[PDB]
This record gives sequence, C-alpha cells and structure tokens, in this order.
Amino acid sequence: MDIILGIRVQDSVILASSKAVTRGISVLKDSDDKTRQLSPHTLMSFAGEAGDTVQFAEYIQANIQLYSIREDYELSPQAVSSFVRQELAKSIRSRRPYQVNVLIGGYDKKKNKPELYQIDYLGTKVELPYGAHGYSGFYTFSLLDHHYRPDMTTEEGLDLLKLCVQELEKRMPMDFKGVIVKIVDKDGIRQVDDF
Amino acid sequence: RNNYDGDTVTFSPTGRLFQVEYALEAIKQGSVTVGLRSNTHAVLVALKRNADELSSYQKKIIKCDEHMGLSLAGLAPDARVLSNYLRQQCNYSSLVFNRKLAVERAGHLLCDKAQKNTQSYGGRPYGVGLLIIGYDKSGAHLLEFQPSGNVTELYGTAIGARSQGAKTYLERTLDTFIKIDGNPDELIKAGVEAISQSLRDESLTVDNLSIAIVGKDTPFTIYDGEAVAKYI
Amino acid sequence: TTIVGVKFNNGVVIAADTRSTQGPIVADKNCAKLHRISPKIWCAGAGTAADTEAVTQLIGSNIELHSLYTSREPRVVSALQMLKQHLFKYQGHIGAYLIVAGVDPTGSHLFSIHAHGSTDVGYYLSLGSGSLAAMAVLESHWKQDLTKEEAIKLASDAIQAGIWNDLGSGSNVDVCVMEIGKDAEYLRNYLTPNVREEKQKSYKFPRGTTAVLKESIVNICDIQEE
Amino acid sequence: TSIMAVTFKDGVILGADSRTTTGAYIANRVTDKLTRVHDKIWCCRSGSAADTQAIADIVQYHLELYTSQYGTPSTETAASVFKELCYENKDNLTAGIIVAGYDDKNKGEVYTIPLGGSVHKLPYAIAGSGSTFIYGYCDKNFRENMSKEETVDFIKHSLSQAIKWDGSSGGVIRMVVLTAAGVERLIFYPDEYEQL
Amino acid sequence: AGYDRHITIFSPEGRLYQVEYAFKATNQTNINSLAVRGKDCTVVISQKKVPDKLLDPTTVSYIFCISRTIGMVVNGPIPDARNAALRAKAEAAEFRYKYGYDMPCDVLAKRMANLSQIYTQRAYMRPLGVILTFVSVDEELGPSIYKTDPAGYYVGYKATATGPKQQEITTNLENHFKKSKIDHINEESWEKVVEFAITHMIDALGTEFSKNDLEVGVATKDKFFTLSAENIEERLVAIAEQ
Amino acid sequence: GTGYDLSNSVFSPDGRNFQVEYAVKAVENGTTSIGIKCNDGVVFAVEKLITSKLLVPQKNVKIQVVDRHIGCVYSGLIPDGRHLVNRGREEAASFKKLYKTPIPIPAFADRLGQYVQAHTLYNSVRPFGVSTIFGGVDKNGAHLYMLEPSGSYWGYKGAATGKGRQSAKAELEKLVDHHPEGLSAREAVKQAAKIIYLAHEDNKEKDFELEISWCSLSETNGLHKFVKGDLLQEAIDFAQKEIN
Amino acid sequence: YSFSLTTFSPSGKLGQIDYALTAVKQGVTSLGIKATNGVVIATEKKSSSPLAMSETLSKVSLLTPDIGAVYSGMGPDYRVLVDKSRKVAHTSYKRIYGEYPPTKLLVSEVAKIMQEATQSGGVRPFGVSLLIAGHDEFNGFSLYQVDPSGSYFPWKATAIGKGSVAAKTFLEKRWNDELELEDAIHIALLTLKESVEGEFNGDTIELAIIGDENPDLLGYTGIPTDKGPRFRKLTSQEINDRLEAL
Amino acid sequence: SDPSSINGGIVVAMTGKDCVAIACDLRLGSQSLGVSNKFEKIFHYGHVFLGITGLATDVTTLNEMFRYKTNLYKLKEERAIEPETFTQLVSSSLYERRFGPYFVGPVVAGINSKSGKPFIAGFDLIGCIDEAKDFIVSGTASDQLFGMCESLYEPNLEPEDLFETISQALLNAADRDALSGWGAVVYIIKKDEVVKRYLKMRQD
Amino acid sequence: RYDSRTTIFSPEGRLYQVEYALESISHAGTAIGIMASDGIVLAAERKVTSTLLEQDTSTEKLYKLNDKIAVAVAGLTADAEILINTARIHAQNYLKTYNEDIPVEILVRRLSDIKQGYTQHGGLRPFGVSFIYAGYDDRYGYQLYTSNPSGNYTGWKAISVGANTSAAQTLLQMDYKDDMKVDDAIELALKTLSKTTDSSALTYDRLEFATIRKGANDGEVYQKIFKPQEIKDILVKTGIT
Repeated sequence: MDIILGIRVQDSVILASSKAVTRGISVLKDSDDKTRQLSPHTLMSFAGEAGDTVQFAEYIQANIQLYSIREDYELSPQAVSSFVRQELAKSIRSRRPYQVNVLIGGYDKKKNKPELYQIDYLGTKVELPYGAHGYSGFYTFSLLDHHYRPDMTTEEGLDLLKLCVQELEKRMPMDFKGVIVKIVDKDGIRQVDDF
Repeated sequence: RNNYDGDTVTFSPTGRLFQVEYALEAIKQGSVTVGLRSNTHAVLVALKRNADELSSYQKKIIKCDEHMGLSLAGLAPDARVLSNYLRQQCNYSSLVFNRKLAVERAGHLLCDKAQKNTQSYGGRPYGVGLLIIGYDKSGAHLLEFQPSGNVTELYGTAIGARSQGAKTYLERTLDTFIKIDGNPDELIKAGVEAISQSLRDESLTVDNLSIAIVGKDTPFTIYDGEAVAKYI
Repeated sequence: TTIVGVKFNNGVVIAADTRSTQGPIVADKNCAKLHRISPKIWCAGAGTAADTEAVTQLIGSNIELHSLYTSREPRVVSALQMLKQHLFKYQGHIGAYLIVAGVDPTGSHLFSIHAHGSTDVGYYLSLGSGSLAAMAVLESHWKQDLTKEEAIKLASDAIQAGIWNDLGSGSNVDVCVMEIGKDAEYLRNYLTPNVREEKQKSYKFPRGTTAVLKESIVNICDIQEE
Repeated sequence: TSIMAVTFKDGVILGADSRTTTGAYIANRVTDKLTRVHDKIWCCRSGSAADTQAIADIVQYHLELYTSQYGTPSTETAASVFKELCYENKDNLTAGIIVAGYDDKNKGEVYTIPLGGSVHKLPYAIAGSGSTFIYGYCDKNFRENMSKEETVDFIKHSLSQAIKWDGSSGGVIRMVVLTAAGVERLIFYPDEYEQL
Repeated sequence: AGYDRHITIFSPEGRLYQVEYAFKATNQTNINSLAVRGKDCTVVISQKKVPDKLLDPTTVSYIFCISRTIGMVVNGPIPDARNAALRAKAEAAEFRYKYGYDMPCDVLAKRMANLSQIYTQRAYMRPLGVILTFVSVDEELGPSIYKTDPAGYYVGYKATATGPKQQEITTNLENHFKKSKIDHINEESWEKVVEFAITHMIDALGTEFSKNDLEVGVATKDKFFTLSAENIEERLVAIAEQ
Repeated sequence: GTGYDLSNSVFSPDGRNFQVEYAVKAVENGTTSIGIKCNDGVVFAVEKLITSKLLVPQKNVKIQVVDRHIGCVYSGLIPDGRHLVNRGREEAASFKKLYKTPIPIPAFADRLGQYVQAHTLYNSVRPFGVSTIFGGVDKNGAHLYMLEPSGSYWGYKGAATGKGRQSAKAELEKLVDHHPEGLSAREAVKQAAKIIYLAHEDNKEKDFELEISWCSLSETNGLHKFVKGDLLQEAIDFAQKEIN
Repeated sequence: YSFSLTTFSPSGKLGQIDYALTAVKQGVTSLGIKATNGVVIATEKKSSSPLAMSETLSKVSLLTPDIGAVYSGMGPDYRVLVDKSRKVAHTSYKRIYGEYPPTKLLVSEVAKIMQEATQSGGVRPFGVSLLIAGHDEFNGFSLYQVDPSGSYFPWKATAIGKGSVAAKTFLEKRWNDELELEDAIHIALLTLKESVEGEFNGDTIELAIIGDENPDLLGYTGIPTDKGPRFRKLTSQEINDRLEAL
Repeated sequence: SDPSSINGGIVVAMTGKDCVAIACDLRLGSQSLGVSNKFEKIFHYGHVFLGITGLATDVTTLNEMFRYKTNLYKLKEERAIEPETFTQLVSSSLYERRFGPYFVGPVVAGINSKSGKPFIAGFDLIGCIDEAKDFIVSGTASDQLFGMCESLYEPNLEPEDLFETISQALLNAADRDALSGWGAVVYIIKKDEVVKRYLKMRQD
Repeated sequence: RYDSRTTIFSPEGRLYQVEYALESISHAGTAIGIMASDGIVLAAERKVTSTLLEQDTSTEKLYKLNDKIAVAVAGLTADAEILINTARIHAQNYLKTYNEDIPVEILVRRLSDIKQGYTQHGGLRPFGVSFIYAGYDDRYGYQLYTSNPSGNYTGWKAISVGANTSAAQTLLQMDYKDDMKVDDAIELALKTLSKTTDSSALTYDRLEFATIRKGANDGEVYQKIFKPQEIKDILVKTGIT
C-alpha cells in the first residue's frame, strides 16, 4: 500500500506517487498530494509508516532549502541523497525510528544528467535507475526493465510508466485511485496528470 | 573605612559586615509597624502611604495564611521574596503532617533563608524586617526578623520610621496588654495609641490604618476602610 | 574452549588451546587465546571470544599505568579487582570469563573472574565449556608442591584430554610458564596432536579458467606533478 | 551452601562449607565463604557469589575509613552497612549475609541480614540452602554461654548434617574463631567429620 | 600590588609568591619533628605543646593514625592539618580495596604531592599550609620516610626533621651517618630506636622534655600504633640512668 | 591592614589569614558562653542578655540540641550560630540512619570542623563567625570540645568564649586545679552559674538571664535535657552568695 | 596587559606565556642530542640537604615504553604533567589504537594539554618545558621540545634550564651530522660538565637513552613480532664507565 | 533471522606469496527483494582495503564513519595508515556500542609498507582481532566459503594464480546461497598495483 | 579599563583586544598566498632558526585541512594548533554527511563563526592567527581567502600577512598579473619573500611551500608539498643561491 515509482530516462527522472492516504480501515481522502519539492530541481516522493510521512518531508524540505541559501546555489543530488540517508541512520540508532523510504530524483546542473537515488526505510542509499519501495517494487522492477532500452526520452519513459500503473491496478488488492506523475528535468519540476 | 562595603563576604576589622549594618537603616527608611499581643490575641497595625493625592493608599499586610500574616518595614522589593518562601513552609506543614505551623518554627525557617546570601559571594542581606504574628497550639506569638536573620520574641515591638517612640509607649504599658485577654477590641485600641507616637508632622487617619488581628477563635482577618473607622 | 590453571612451587602456568570457535564453525585454526595484561601477568579467554580479548586489552592499559605510578611491577590482585568492579556494573551483560594468573614478589596467584563478578581461588582451576574435561586430569594427577617440569606436563595432558572430549578445543596448545624472578616463557605450539595432511589431488587451474567480463587498472598512488 | 555462627562464653565461632556451586557444577570445592572484613569482624556469604562479593568490598571499605576517622567499629556498626546496600538494591542483588564479630565490651554477637535487608539480633543464625534441613537440630543442641569444645563440636555436627541432606554443602568444614586473643582458624576433613 | 595577592598569577620574575608564603606559615604551631628509620621500624616523634591549662592535656595530638599501618606528623597550622588528614585517610582507604593490596608510603605521598599541585595550579582553591611527613614500614620497600612540601614537591629521606629550629636537628643526623657509614639505625629492636630519637631531640634543643611534651608514634612491620604517655615515661627514664 | 584580606584564603609573608582572625573578633563581641566537662557529664551555661523588658526571657536560648544527646551553645553572631548547628543536625540524623548507633562525640568534632574548613579554603565564600562549645555523654563517656571559627577544635576540661572570657577562664582555672576530676555533675550546675555572674561584670550595663542545660550519665540518663526548677534556683542562690 | 591570562599586551603576546618561560630558566639543565641510531637524553640532579635521597627522585620518567621525557622548571608541575601524559597516551591512543603511539603524535597531544592550561583563565600555564624523545617505525627516532606556550619544535640538539646558553654553543661545536650512540653519550657528558663541575660525577648525574630494543628487559620471551622497549635507562655504574671513556 | 542474514553480502580475502586478494559479491537485497547488482562492499583507505558484510544500514553508516576517521588520522600524522595498526582500530571502534552493536562482519586485507608482508584479519559484530595468514571469510555464506576456500588453497601463490583460486571459490559458494551472487569483483593487490577484474557469472 | 576582557568595549565601540591580536601576527614571520590561473602557491617563512634546528624534514606553518585545501600559518603557533585541528574536523565532516568534499567558502565561514564567538560570549580571550586558505571548487575555480583573528574574512587575488605587511603587499601587487601562471606565482613568491626577510640569505631551510595544482592532470586536484631538494633548484633559477 502507498505506491511510489521511480524510473530514470536520459533527460529526466520521472517520479510518481500515490494519492491514497489511508488512515484506518478507511481511505481518509480520495485525492491528495504526496510528493513535495526539496529544491527547484530535486523532488522527493515518500511513503512508509502512517503519520511519519508528513513530519519527515517537511523536515528534509527545510534542511535542503536552508543549505541552498547558505551556498547561494542549489545543492547536487549526491549531496541531497547522502543528507537524507544520514537522518534515517541516526533514527535507527535512536529510540524514535522513522520508517519512511524515499526516492530523490534531481537533475544535476554541474555534470549534465539526471541522477536517481533509492533510499530505504532502514536508511541505505544506493543509486539505481528503476527504484521503488513497498509492494510497488514487487511488480515493477521486472516490468520497467522489460521494454527499457539504454537510449530513452521523457515520452518513452512516460509510456512505460502508465503501463506500470495499470499492472499494479490489476494484481494488487489496494485502490490507489491513480497516481500523480511529476517530471524532473533541467527546466524545473512540473506536474503532468496521468492515468 | 568604608571601602569594605560592596562585599558581604569580607569581614571588617571589627568583624561586622557593613552590608547588614546598612540594612538596619534600610528598615528605618520604610514604614512603621507596631506589633503587640497577649495569650489570646496578636495584632499588627501598619502605616500605609500615598505619594500623591491620586493614590488609594498601599497595603502593607501580606496574608501568609488563615491563622498567620505579616507586615513589612523597610524595602518593599526585598520583602516580596521573603514572604513567598514563608507561605510555602505553612503550606508544607498542612500538606504532609496536617499540622499548622508555629510562629517560632516559621521564623527559624526564615532565619535560615537570610544566611544563605550572607555566606555566598553576591546576593544581599535583606533590607526589610518583618513582624510575624500567628496563633498556634502555644497561643499568640510575635516575632521580629532582621537583616542578619536574628529572631526575637517580644510581647510587643515596633519597627520602622521613628519606631523607638512606640517601643517606649509599649514599655510603659507593658503589663496592660499581657493582662488583657478575651477582648479583641482592646488590643486593637492600644495599637492605635502606639502608632500615634510614631507619626511625625501627621495624625492618625482611617485610610492610613490597616489592622490585622488573629486570635483563639478568630481566623486571620484584615480590616481596612470602614472597618477601622470605629477604631479611629 | 578449554583453559587450565596449574600452580607450582616457583611460579604458576596458564595454558589454553589456540582453537577459536564461534558457533559450530571454527573461525580460526590458529589464534592466540592467551591475552597479555602486563609483562608477567597473563590471562586466557573462554566463552565469548570478542568480549575476552577487548576487555583484557583496555583494562591492561590501566594496569600498565599503575606499574608506572608505583615504581614496582603490577599486582595480580590489581588486575583481578579492576576487572571485578568493571564486570559488576553491567551485572552479566558482558560475557567474559578469564583465568587470571601471574607472578609477583609476593607470590604466585591464581584467580578466576566471571561475567556476573563471581570468583574462584584454588591451586588448580579450569574454565570454558571444556571445564569439565580438563578438571578430571587436573584432580587425578596433581601433586603438592609441583616442580616446573611437572606443571608444564600436567597442563598440557589436561588440554590434550579435553581435545578428545570437548570439541571446542583442538588444534595447537599454547602455554605460558610464568616463573618468579624470571622472564615468562611463551611456548606457543607446545603440544600439537593435530596434523594438516597433504592433498589427495592438487587443486590448481591455469590463468583464464575463470571468465572475465572486463578488466581495469585502479590506482592507490599519487599522480606526478606534470 | 550453608553458613552459620554460634555465640559462646568466650567469643563467637563462625562455621561454613566451602563449596561454590554455579548451577549444579562445582567451580571450586575449597573456595571458602568466610571472608575477613575487619580486624575483629568477619562476614558469611550465601545467595549469588558475585552479588555478595562486591557488597562485602563496600562494607569493608567503609569500616576501614571508620577505623581511621571515627575510631574502630563493632558488630552492631558492621551489620547496618550491609543492610543499607541490601535494602536499596533489593532486586538488583540477591544476598543473604551473616555478620558475626567479637567485641570486648559486648563479646561475640550475631546479626543476620536476609535477602531484602532487615536488621535482626539473634544469638545464633543459620542461612543458606542447607540451613533449612538442620534448623531443628540447632534449636535443640544450642545452649547459651557453653564450653569452647562443645561449640566446636555443635557447629561441626550441624554442618556435617547439612552435607548429609544437601548436595551443595560439602567441601571441608572450615571455622574462624573470634576471640580477644585474635583469630584461630580450624579445618576438618570429611574423614574426621563425616563418620560422626 | 595585584599580584602577590593572586594565587595563580606570576610576578614580573616568573616566581609564584603564593607558594613561597606556605613555607612561612608552617611554623605557626612552633614544633619540631624528628623521624628516623631502624631496620624493622620507622619512629616518629614530634613535641607536644599544650599551652593552655584549660585543655584536657591528653587530647592534644599532632601524630595521626591515617590508615592501618601508616602514620603522619604535621608541622604547621591546625585548620589545614585537619583537611590534609581527611584527604590522606580517604584516599589511603580508597586505594586499598580498589587495587586490592596494602598501600605504600611512597604512592600515598606522591598522591598528596599531586593533590597539593592541583590546588595550587587552580585559584579556586589554595595551597595548604601544612608540611606533611609520612612514616611507615612498607611490606615491599621496608623502612621509609617521605617529606611532602606544600608546593607539591616530594623527596625521600634517610632521616628527616622539620620545624623552626630544624637546623640543630639537621646537624645531629648528618654527623651520625658520617660516622656510622650507614643509612639507618643499627639498633635492631624498636625500643632502642625510640630512645635514640629522643636523645637527638633532647640535645638539639638543649632541654629535656616530659611525657606531656612528647608524643611518639611507632611504625612496625605491617603495623602502626601510637604510644601512650606512661610508655613514653619508661623511655625518658631510660635516658636518665642507663 | 591593606593586602591579603579582601579574601580569606590569601596568605601573607607571615603565613596568617587576616579575614579569619576578624572572625574571632566577631565571637568576642557576642555573649559570655561557657561549658564545663565533669567525669560523668557536661554542663552548659550562658549569658543571654536582657535587651529590654519587652523581651521575653528564657524562650530565646543560645542552647540548641544535636541528635538527643549533644548539647550545643554558641558565641558570636546569633543567626550564623543557628546555621552551623543546623549542619550538625543533618550529620547527626544521617549517621544515625546508616549505622544505626548515635554519633560518637570525637566523631562529631572531626566532621563540623571540616565544613568550617571548606569555607576557609575558598576565596569566594565567607567563613563562620561563631564558636561552638559542645559535647555530651555517649557510649565512650563524656567528652567536651570548643571549635574555633578558625577551623580548629580540641578537648578541654573547661572552655569559655565571648566578652567575659577573661574572667570566666580564671574561674575555670580554679575548677581544674582544685578538682583534677573535673567536678561532680550536680555541683557543676551551681558552679556554671557562678562563673556567668562574675563574667557579667563586663556586660554590666544590661540585665541578663541565666539558662542552664546539661547532659549527665545517671541524672539526665546519657541524654541532653534542660535544667529547671529547684536545681535552677539553687544555681542562682549559690552564684549570688559568692559574688556578694 | 601582561598580567592576566585573558589580556594581550600593548605590543601583543601574553606576559603569562613569558613568565612561564622564565620559570623553566631557574630549572636544572637538561639537554638532548639526536644521534643516527639512537637519541641520548641527559640531565643532572641537585636536591635539598645531604639527608635527602636523590634515588627516590626521577627527573627521567618514561612516558611510554618507547618514549622518555625530561624537564627544566618547577619540580612539582613535572610529576603531575608526567602523570597526565601517560594517562592520555593510553586512553585516546592505546585503546582506540591498541598499541604504543608514534613520538610525533604524542608530542602534539602534550602541547595541546599545555595550551589548554593558558586558555582558561584562573589556571596558570605549567612551570616546565619538556624534552620528549622516542621512536616509531614511521618518523624514526626524533627529539622534540614542548614549551609551556603549547608549541613544539623538532631539534637536532637543544638544551633548557639555567645552563642553556653555555651548552648550546658547546653543541654547535661538538655535534656532527652522524654520531654513533657511544659517541653521543661522551659528547652529552662533556656539555653537562660545563653547567656544573665540582658536583659532576656519574652517581649524581641521571642518564637514559632511546636506542635499541631489549629482550631481557621485556619481561617475557619467544615472541619476536613485538619489540622490547626502545627506552633503556643507564644506571649509576654505567654512567661512571662512559666518563672514563670520555 | 539476525539483521545481518536478511540483507546479505559476503567477503573473502586470501593470501599468496607477497600478495593478498580481497573479493566480494554485488547483490544488495532487502528481504527477498533485489535492489541492486552494482553496489560494492569493498572500499579502501590508502592502500588498506575494507569489506563489510551484514545489515545494509550499518554497511553504509560504517563506510562514512571509517572514511571520516582514517582521513583525520592521515591529515594529522601526514603518512599512510598501515594494515597492522588498522586491525587494532576496527575492533576498537566496533566495541563502543555494546547495547546496540553494529550488525556487520568486516574483513581487512592489505600489504604493509613497513615490511612488505601480506596481512589479513577477521572481525565479528562487536569486533575482535581474529588472526589468520591463511584466509578470512565473513557474511551469510561464510560457512560455504570456509570449506570451499580451504580446499582450493595451497599456501603461497602467484598474483595471477591466486586470481583463479579466489574466483572459483567465491563463484559457487555465492551461487548456492540465496542472497549473494548477482555479480562479483576481485581486487588483486600485488603490492602497489591494484588490478580490478569483474567475474562473468550467472546473474541470480 | 578597555584593555580588559572581551565583553568590555571601549570608548568608541572598538575593541583594544582585537588590535593586540593582529599585532601578535607580526611576531612571527612572513606568509603569502598568490592565486594564479594554473595553481595557487602558499608560502610561509620560518620564525626561528639555528644550526641545530631540524626543519628540513618537518613543517610547522603548513597544515592539510583535507585533500584539496591547505593553510599557511602566521602568528602564535600555540593559538594556531588548537584551531588547525577543529578546522580539519569540520572539513571531514562535510565528507561524512554529504559525500562531497567541502567548498572552500564554508570551511572559511565556519572558522569566522568560531573566532567571533569567543569574543562575543563569555570572558574568554581571542586567539592571534591568520590563516591563508588556498582551495579548489569546480563552481568557483581557484579560490583564496585569509582570516583575521577578529572573526571575519576577505577573499583576495594575493595576500600577505606576517612580519613586514606593507612592504610585502607592495611587492606582491607590483608585478601581480591578471592572467598569470603558477610558475609565475612561484617566482613572485621567492622575490617578495627575500626582501621582506631581514636575513640577507634565503635558503631551503628558511622556506616552506605547498602548491595546489589542477594543471597536474585535469579531473584530479593534487596537493604537492615541494620537498627540500625542489626549493634549492628554483633558488638557482631566480639567482638567490
């Protein structure tokens, strides 16, 4: 429950997130937002334990945005992803764990490529260009890689995404109510609606 | 010299502390209060002051408790602190032991309070003296607190401005108030006489007197206004 | 494992196996289980290997500091008490078991420390899970006022006997004779009833038997200024 | 493991069995439970060997600091120290302690401190797991102010009975006699004691 | 100035004036101490002073039993003698069970030297005004004397003395070892060591003493004990007729 | 003078702390306080001056109790004198809990003198300004100390402090010479009173009040208690008789 | 002003670093000479009365098993500082690093303890300036000076204490690039005999080396995978021999 | 079962004549899910190599931690850390958390610059000096790698002959272990030269 | 009065303590940083020398704060020593948290915060150290800063601290070129250093150098302390030996 998808294509990172926010034995609201900007070129989808998700997102938002003001320039994806991993590593040694997994999809402006990281709820960072957690990574690590070619574009990666949503809808017993798909490129972050 | 001022931690050549000697003066600069008592009653009479004719006067009686209360003579900011710890100790006695506190026992706790600052580096000797009245199992009692912290039982005493005269009155009339028993009025009326002697270039006014009496069968009571105008 | 402590007339000898086993897998065929505290004070680890080596090292530094402080050699008691008040605080939440033994100008002394803080004094001790194994030889061939030769032999037979009965042990026997007024003689590989046999078939393959996807050259060295 | 102390006209004799048992395996069969904490006061230990050992160290340390600072201590003073360590720490440590010493101004005395810590004056005390079995033996063959030999013999017999009906009572019967003449230690082999 | 009024501030000479003042505080109880070593003992004698008659004359003490086998003599003032006593007894005790064996003369005296130095490095506390001399028989160094100064210095001795008239005593001890060619006392029962130490004190000042005018502490092998006045008396008459 | 006071822990080239000596100067200005050791007890007597007829006498004491067997009486500044007895009271209480036996009288002298000493050791806090005579009866018999604000304590057969301390010690001097034993407890009550009469010829302006307390082995049962009544009258008649 | 620990003078520096430095100068002369296979470190003893024992005094104190040290300045501060160095050497760097630390490293940790005692006001700097000489497998034999100021200098040869200046000019002359260890001892004795002559003899002069390992002074035998102690202290007799040889 | 066994990872070192080899798998799995096929477990500080097996969070946390500590040492002392001193260091660092220890099994391998000798040492959870000069293995399949290495091992090997010995050992032991395989790599340290050779093997 | 503690300011709002800390800087020798387009040279001069001083196998006014950034020290070395350690801790802390090496600007900015705080709060003293920082970052290129002991910083194209401050600033800027090269920064470094040094000779035992280079292969930032033998040859070249 609470799908989040990542796929990295050769000019964008396309992150997607659920709109089902389920508190109880009852989906508390139909249509919602669940992915928020750290920076104008870094976007962080999240899911995990209930209620930990809202607190954690806001906290990371504040650290990146603080640092960006100090440097006077936007921090690299490498630097964001290792920052996030640290907070969870610290939490698993502490008495309040935070059991939230994220994907960081930015666009690096110093090197000229998309970089997609996968950051686990344990707190492990490993770079992968097809990431996902939960019971999303159970259907989609295989399916995304099937039609995946080394040369790709936003449009080819989007076709491939929409296809994933439909797979999940078929075989999971969880109503996600669709996904929002936010694309990350060197031209900012934008929402494009998807089925 | 008089350079050994600004230190409460330096003994002078005669073993006095200037901080405490100057504190005795500090009392004098405040208001006059007379205590007096018997075995059945204890009373405080206190001079209120106005510094402008647009004042409604300022009370100089702090209720400690429903059997005790106290007066001030000297510095008002020093006083406020002392009365807070004092209220606390009566609350403790009630809470844990279901006991009411003795006047003497309360005064030994305040006696300690003073000496904490007198030993240490920084802090002050207190500049105000309190006369504590209460009624316990040992009757009415009246205590006098000092800058030093010294506590003295007296059947009647006075502190504050030109208070040496009120003590002379009390000395003459010594036996009169110890013998008076069972009459709350009579301890109150004597009180009026004593503080008259204190007042200079002034006379007794209703809006000046505040009268507080506590007794055997009487709880702590603070009279003011139209209730001291029949003791004028 | 199996550790023996055997005193004698001129000193005290501690001996233990060099086999370190954690769980059912022998971790190391050879590894010293005899830890040095101080120059002529030694100890031996049983139970949890990790705990035993770490604690003796840390504590050993303090004893060294005390030697310097006193202008005399440490005491064996100084080691025992320091251990005892450390392991106690925890209340058995560190699994260390040691025989401390050593020499001083006030004698030869023998002690056991425990996790919980317990202790034993004898003129022979045995400790580990093969404590049962070693004990039997130690009781049945003991003598009052042993010589130096006699103790070296008694310690080695009791360990050899335990190799056969306690499977925690095997491999090599290491022995430390700690003699008063003299150097402590570390005799590693004293008794060795084990033997690493020759291969029935030699296992080698020519270069390129494994299949290589790609190769690369990486550097661990600083680059030239040009 | 059993420990006990018996008052007499000349002193107090402390008696013990010397077996240390962890589980039901013997660590050492000769490690004694009578441990010296003062010049004229010795203590007895039962429960967990570890917990009692540390507790004695603290007491011993206090009483030596009391001997220099505030003059030498008594059995009455010696008892109370163990008790506070036992009373505060009454779940963290498990310790039955018998405290028996000799004075010239009160003679030999016996205080027993149970597991949770409480102060008891008794003329003889018995603790351990073997103490339970020999309880009625001791009640009957104890006398106050008796001869030195009958005391040796009475402790010797009672512990010999504990060995007979408790499996962690044995070793040797070791004894510490506290008198104004100092300390005399005595030892008794099963070949002497057990026949009897 | 500012600066012989300040414990930790050095003067224009790099000298610490505060330290020097402790050596001029230590004769404020006007007493001379003499300790010498036998070969089975170390004996400590200081004179008693009981200046007022309103005193109970037998509760005057200068010699302190610090631990079981370890004593101390103080020259210098009473307010700092007591504080020194509490620390040496506390620490003497603490070692024994921490390190699980009897504590040396030497280890204790270094620890007080170190303690005094910390008190003078820091300004919150001050140097003490006592000079301490430790006396014992050690069970691993034998007969020992360590004099510890209030600057935090320590050095051993073969025989020592302290006080305002130390010099006469110094000369007596030096001429003895020049002639004997040894570093102890050759008399091998401690009773004759008591007599010897007396004779050097009686001579050095010029006047005999009483028993209400001496106090003697006697360190024997793993032991310490302080002699009562009637045992002191046996010794003085040992002087009067041999 | 100037230098090496201003602080109480700065030595001078003479080795002497000035502030602390002024501590002793404070004790002189306070009232005549004496204590007498006997071979079975101790007796405490005090001059509590009568400063008015509006004072209430024998209801403000300079006697205080420590445990229920140690008497105390102070000279010097009165509320400083309270504070140091308070310390005594916490130690008494604490010792009695841990070892379950009363505070020994030698044990007490050591412990008090050390708090006095922690306050002469730091430059920052003032010292005490009071002496305390104390003692009682315990298991090791009677013993009597007088503790100086300097940090010092000693055993005494008779100890005196305050203004009239020159006269009182002269009388005590007869008491030691004449009885090596320190005198019986009963006669020492009437004696304690006499000395205070002859020593108020140096505080003769004001009126005085004699309050007596004692601790005696077989007559106050090893515990401290006040001397009152016929006994008190007698101590008064006796003193009176011999001043005249 | 010159005259607190807090206050910098009208022409900079601290006057208390300088007063501490002055305290060393009333000390007893110590000197170090680095040789090409060892380091010799040499000092004198002068103490109290003739009654005083000087064999119960160590002004040559091993910091660690491989690294010795000496001082000049206040006697008392030395023993506390030796006490503080041994403990710190163990705690940060014999536990967290499990074996005997490099000389260079330890010199740096020592200096920082001196500077911290100038840093905090109401705590004076140390009376002493040390020489610390030792060995390790990464920097070799080394010789250093640590001033109470909190800075350290490597040296080939240096001397401190009262005898500093007279010794220094003797070392410039008699020193060479290479020395043997034996040659280094006689050169050490010659120099130190300038500071005092009429009290120089080998029983009153304290000397040690940081040279070779020792297999008899290790205390145990049959492990040649450890090293015997680099430091060896020369006794009274040993010094008396080297002086007939000078 | 234990947190180390969930996530997986093996590391194996081996010795030849004046050389050492240290090698690993690339599979990162959490639970049963495979995440990566291209995360190494072998690192290096100077010329000294560190592999870490076990619970994925402590592999990442310890990579940053031991990178922070070896650099502060390097910067200070200005020379390289050695394998001999590091064997002491790793154990020390691990023993710090006792009541929440790091769930890992390191392997250090390297060749000393002060003797030129090859050196290995092994470590458990809370770390201790486990000395070998044979080989050290760790991780979920340490039990497979202990037997298979011992057999294949012949004491003292050429650098190129040692490549075959480590490779054939690792391949089949990883393969018959669930949570190991999925690509592997070998670092062969001759002395001052490190060749990195990627094994072809079945991706599973 | 005003020459008192940190907390007390002054009849003008100055602080007399900062100015006495600046003056601490010129009781230890001349140190220069020169930024050039092909590398930055950092130089310091010895403050003490003797024929029995060992200084050709040590440094004491060149410290690594990481593996791209170095500092030269001028001033008290006893104030410097504690600060060099803290600096290096912060530099590796960026390594540990973010997986990139620190910018030059952040490392400078933190130490301004540290120096400032000891003045601002409490009655603790200021230090007495000027660090010339030379670093590399990809976004700013070659970067130079210097720190006052006051708790602030300015970036510069060349900078001198240490003894003979005006003279050195004058020589630096005289021949300072706005294209330049690293070999040109080394030549000016020697030239400036010699004249400032009161001793007529200038030798390898009186010079420290480290150069930070990227002209030493592209994609790799290599820190190169020149050894004693490399200093002797470039003194031949420039005429000094």
